Amino acid sequence: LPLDEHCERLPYDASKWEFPRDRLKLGKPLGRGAFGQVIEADAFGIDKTATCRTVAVKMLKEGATHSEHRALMSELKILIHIGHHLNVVNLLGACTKPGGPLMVIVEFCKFGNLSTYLRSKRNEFVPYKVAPEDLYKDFLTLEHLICYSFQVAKGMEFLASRKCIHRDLAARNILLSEKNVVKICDFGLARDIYKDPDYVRKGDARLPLKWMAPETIFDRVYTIQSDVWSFGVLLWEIFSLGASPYPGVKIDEEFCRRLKEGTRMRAPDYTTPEMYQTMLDCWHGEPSQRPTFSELVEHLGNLLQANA
Ligand SMILES: COc1cc(Oc2ncnc3cc(OC)c(OC)cc23)ccc1CC(=O)Nc1cnn(C(C)C)c1
Repeated sequence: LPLDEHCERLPYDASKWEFPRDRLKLGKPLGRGAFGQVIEADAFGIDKTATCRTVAVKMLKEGATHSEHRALMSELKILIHIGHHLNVVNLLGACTKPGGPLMVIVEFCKFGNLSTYLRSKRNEFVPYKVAPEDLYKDFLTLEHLICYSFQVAKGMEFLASRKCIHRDLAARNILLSEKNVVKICDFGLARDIYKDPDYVRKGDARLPLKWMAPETIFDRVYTIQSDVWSFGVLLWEIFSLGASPYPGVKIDEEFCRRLKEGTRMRAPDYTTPEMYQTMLDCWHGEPSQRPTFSELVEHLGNLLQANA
């Protein structure tokens, strides 16, 4: 019973969210996308009185039509409804007044998307830091990876509590901020899905096939439990340190049939046995038999305390 299916009836409280365009200094593009783009900006006093703050701004670009403008307004309304959590990109304000573009402003996440980050830090990884050598080196450890996994499950549990589902959960839609904080986001229109190899043609649409549950590919069913399936794929990207899923597999009709029958990915190179078992559990063929995000939160939190 998803709330994000009927956004047009959600409210936009201008008196709280509206940010004056003259207090926003636009900077360099962080994207670009197809019909949308994300831009780095400096917002004056958006969340603390008279304080400059770097922010990320989503807006449309040349090629967008009034239908993308309606879609970005629905996105702003769903961000307001969802609200704030440490592990979700938090909405700071918006510019919706006539005479300028619609702009959605969110907190800036310094290190960008998790997929690119883990791939760039693949060489700087040690399962456990051993004293004294590694003590002053900023290496990625098994603890960090379990911690990112835990934070994404916490953010997903929060989203599910708001009666929302993601539909495109993947490491490319996770951002990394300071103090090892990860935030779920959705680039949407600001990602060029027509240039991106993670999106495969399926009818008239470009879909993230490698992250979709069998009931999504075959029956077009999207639920919180299909997001659990994508979470399992996200765990594989994390413990492969940013590798692309199903390596060497041609993403065609045969791949979908093999998946539907119970064929799964082998363990990634940096996983622990229990993290691989968590992946298999997220990839149960029956959606009801997959763990919930609340169960994943408890399990990953226990694993984090056991890894210490
Ligand atoms: C302005 O809005 C966005 C900005 C984004 O990009 C970035 N945001 C922050 N910092 C960044 C730093 C970067 O490099 C340093 C960056 O390099 C490419 C992109 C950055 C990504 C997505 C959105 C909109 C969005 O998440 N909408 C949405 C709808 N539903 N939900 C639910 C909660 C899942 C989320």
